[PDB]
Amino acid sequence: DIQMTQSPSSLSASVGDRVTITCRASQSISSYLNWYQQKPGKAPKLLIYAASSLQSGVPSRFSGSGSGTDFTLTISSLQPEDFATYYCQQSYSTPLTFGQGTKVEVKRTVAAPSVFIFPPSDEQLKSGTASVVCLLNNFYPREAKVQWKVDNALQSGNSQESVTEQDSKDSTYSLSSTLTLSKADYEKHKVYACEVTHQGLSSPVTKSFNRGEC
Amino acid sequence: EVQLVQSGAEVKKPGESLKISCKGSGYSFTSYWIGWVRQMPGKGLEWMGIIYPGDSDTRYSPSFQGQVTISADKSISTAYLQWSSLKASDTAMYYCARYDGIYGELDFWGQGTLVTVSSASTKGPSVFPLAPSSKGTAALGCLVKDYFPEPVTVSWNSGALTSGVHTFPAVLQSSGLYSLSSVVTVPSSSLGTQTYICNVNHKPSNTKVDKKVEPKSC
Repeated sequence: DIQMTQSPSSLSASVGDRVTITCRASQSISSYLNWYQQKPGKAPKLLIYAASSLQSGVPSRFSGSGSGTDFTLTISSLQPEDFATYYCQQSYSTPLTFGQGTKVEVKRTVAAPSVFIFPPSDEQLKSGTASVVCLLNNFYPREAKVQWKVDNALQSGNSQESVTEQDSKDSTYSLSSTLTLSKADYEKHKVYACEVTHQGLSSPVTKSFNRGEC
Repeated sequence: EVQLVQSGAEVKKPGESLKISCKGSGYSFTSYWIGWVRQMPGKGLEWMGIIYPGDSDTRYSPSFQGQVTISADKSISTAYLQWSSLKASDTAMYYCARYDGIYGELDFWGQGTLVTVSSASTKGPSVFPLAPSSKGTAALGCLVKDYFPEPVTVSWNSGALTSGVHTFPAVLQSSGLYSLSSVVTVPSSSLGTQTYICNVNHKPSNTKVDKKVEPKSC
């Protein structure tokens, strides 16, 4: 009955930056607005209640403001530990509802990925499937595009990818992408290419192999 | 101190029933409302419902009304969340939380119960090499393919190699089985001499595998 809209959905900022996250309610909720912090692999943790009151234990760099429909959480000076996902939540009227969340990640200098490609193994090929893997290592920002090409044909729908959590030491990401095709399909074609587009690269980087090469 | 402790991770099949629990300690359990919160993988938080354990007075969110039953056993200071017939879309992390009546905040949270619902069956991984070049920074690794359920553990050289290691989150394949890669960047000059072995363990299927990864020959 009351919708909470958070903005932005994702935020990049340097250590010591002022961070502001906004939460908007579909109707006036007085001051019954809560903020929670969630770190990866952990339970949400109460930061702020009644819009602006700090939970005991929470550092004074966290503050909240707003009444009625518009609310903001502020982190006055970002610290390494503050990188997490943040949720607003109204407790003004049932059903109680959460905002969609805001991920706060560390800003650093843009870094282009180092790109590596791996042919499928002979052991795997014996099972009737070919997995071709492309690695994008130690890059920033997170946003990156992998385009698989088989004999110049752009592949779509037959790949899956994942990204590591931001590195705590160097603030980079890495991405692994697997192209999956049948043994029969793999052996019918020759050139396997992983084309990488990223803000840090002036133009796309392609790593490729001819089936048979080692 | 106030603590909420939730039951262990669940791996279930569609159509099966399930009841997970949440025990409160370090306070009067019958004095505070207890909420249940759903979090789908990589998604946001959703309020499901709330119970006052003193009298089992319950409110459900409209989306979960008739989908779940929330209950409590005050004699053992425990609140429950239950399904009679699980669906794969019930896959999520479930949190219980204490609700404080003054401002309506959820001030203390359980550690969470992970519920995985899938028609897939327990299966150990196959481990394939991601081979470095045989002809500078080189990458090599292991593809840990076709296992269920999560998780697997991966180390390199029995824990002696940690530098430059990236073990990626698993992806769920259309087959319903998971696939995971673990890589490491090394000097290309070490390739001839240094041994690289990935140690993979999948406890649910009792599948333990060591895979030596080296340059291939042509």
